[PDB]
Amino acid sequence: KNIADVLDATVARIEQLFQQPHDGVTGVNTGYDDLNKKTAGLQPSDLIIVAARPSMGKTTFAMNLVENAAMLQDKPVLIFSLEMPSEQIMMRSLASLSRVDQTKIRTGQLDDEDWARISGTMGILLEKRNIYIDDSSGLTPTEVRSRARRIAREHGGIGLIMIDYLQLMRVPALSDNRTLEIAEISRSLKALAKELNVPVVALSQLNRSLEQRADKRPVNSDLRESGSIEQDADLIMFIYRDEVYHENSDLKGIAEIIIGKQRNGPIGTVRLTFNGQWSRFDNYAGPQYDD
Amino acid sequence: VGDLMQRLQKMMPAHIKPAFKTGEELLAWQKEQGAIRSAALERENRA
Repeated sequence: KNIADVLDATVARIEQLFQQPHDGVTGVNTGYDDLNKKTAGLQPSDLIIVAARPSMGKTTFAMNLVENAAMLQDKPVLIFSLEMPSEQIMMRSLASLSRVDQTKIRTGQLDDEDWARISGTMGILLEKRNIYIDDSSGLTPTEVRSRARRIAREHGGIGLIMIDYLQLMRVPALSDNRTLEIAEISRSLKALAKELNVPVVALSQLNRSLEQRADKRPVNSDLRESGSIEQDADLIMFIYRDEVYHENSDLKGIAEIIIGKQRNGPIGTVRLTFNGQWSRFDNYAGPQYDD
Repeated sequence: VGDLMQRLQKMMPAHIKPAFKTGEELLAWQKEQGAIRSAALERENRA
């Protein structure tokens, strides 16, 4: 068996798992091409776990997905903000969508150019009426569920569910045992995804332990210490920014979404551009440099 | 919807008008602005 025959076999095994199995987005449009190719949209009845260390932008990424879902789809998206107040989040989304520096909204002067963009943004959000935010803190799975059901009955189903980190949720009955508590939360969110037949994006923190490693890119194994989240999850995405860990790097303004697990299809990394100023992610323009 | 849109523009000067009338136009601009800036950033740090 010569080199040609054996190399034929090797490229085949790569060729098989490289290509995506879906033609077009079956799930909800993420608003990011490389991610749409890898996931085929966020699938109904899939528990999706967006997990990262602090300062990676896990919350803003998840919020970008909901912002994109609101524009590219008419049915309602539901956001449970356990961390921040409703209005504190929405001001951030205005900056994100309108691409205006967030500091300028808070303190500095807002340009006539800047004012115009947020006016347009707000008009469109008022037109659609897809975004429903719940700032109630320390919610139980039953509360989260019944509230999601209420929105599903009173309007045209549900498009997307968003949980500002999962660890803020709680179950009184199991509150004494933290591992059991998280196990029930993750299970209930999966059950909820099925009933309403909707993707639920549930954020999660990661403990410091991983930062003792040399390669500090999160691995799936870092969720068993949190609890039974990895088992229940159908799609797991980690956010990593080399810039925060290393003073100077080949890539500086670049972030990367690492798919740790996907039932639907392939595992892999997707590189995105990140903006700290207006808190939004963008597609990477690697394909065409052209000098 | 009516009275809330009134107060929206009382904050701004009188001469401003909305840059986008639909969400599709916003995302067209979002990709445009993102594409060019991502290329610009990539160009700068490589250089």
